[PDB]
Amino acid sequence: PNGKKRKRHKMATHKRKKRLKKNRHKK
Amino acid sequence: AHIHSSFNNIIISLAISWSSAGKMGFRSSKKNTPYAAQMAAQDCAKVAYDMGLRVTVYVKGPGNGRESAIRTIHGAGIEVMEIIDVTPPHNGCRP
RNA sequence: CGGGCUUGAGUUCAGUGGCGGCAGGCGGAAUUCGUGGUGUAGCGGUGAAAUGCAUAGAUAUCACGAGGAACUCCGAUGCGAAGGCAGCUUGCCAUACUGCGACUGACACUGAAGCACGAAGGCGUGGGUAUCAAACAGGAUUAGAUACCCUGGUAGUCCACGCAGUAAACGAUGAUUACUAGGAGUUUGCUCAAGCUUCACAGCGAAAGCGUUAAGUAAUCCACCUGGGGAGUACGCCGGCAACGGUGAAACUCAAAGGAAUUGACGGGGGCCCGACAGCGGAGGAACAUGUGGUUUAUUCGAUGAUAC
RNA sequence: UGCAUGGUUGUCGCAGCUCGUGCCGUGAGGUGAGCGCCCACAUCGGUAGUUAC
Ligand SMILES: [K+]
Ligand SMILES: [K+]
Repeated sequence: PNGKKRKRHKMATHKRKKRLKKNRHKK
Repeated sequence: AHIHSSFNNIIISLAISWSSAGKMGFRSSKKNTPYAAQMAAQDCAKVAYDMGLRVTVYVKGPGNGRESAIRTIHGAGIEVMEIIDVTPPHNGCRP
């Protein structure tokens, strides 16, 4: 319950979810 | 005598004539005030008393000035015969 | 291995239930549109405004016609394996709790694989389409505003069938069995037994705390962990229309990353008190005097936010 | 060399600064005695009289 523990997990999910959108409609 | 009020404006309609705070002159942070509602009620009552008809109230919305409008309408010309509340949502549309 | 027993387990019977599931009907309030009475200077919105609707006739107000979505009060409690379940009524199902002097006789617990169900959002085909509303458009505030505020607005939100299989899917606490103290309430079956939540012995714990609904004392089986990043990543394999889901490394890198509490400091977090926030005259504009800073030539040295000049 | 000092000074701008007991906590910690006046100006009442009245 420090709070900073969940910030790293939230941040890497953003990179992963954004990296897939760059090539989603890109055949 | 139908008084339609809200958090922003109060208007009154008698039927024949109508009045509102915006028509009376108040623009912002004053339409929902006791002065503007009574002024609009007096503006409508000036023609209401000079109409040959002498009524029931149909206040619909919640706002600050319904009492002032009712009192002014009763004082000028005719008197408020009955203030029957018609304020109307049994879990209806999502806001 | 061969018999027995009824206490565990199950079957039957009676009583008591219930926002449990599926399906068919019925409803009023609000609200949307279309067509007509009355009527005219605005309405709407905001901290203030504007974009918007409106005299080729608004807001408001009275009717008729066509529709979609959600169920105020009761209402905090109850049910379900979980996800979840709330207008009224009916049908068909399932299930629970309590007891019987009815039955059978250990028929039990757990469970890797597998299978079933599984919020919201999302996908495919066909319907429907009132409100709200991603994306998008315009108006504001800001140095900027790709946001917060306002006005519009398409998917979606609704229904049927089929995919998908995820969540802070949480009590962050797996299932079963037996035992161990008290107080305050509450529901049902009648002082008793089930259930439902907060203070609290022993005990447990690092502490916060848990404490008969244990995180106490014990037994059985399953799931999972072995420092932090890299990383739930890469490769391969399985599944899916797609979105994606499942299984799941290594190279390299660091001496930390963490939990609970204590004292300060801070808060565009609150509370309680006590003084800065009506009058008068100056400075900032001019000329001189004076002290500094700067440049020049030797311009001695020091004092430099309030608290130097 | 005031960033090695003594002694002095300006600010913080001030109402809370210490000494003992017990008790609570695994711990870091929490919670009977000492301390917060002076000078001048006003009124009146007794003594002094010069280079003062
Ligand atoms: K406790
Ligand atoms: K598709």
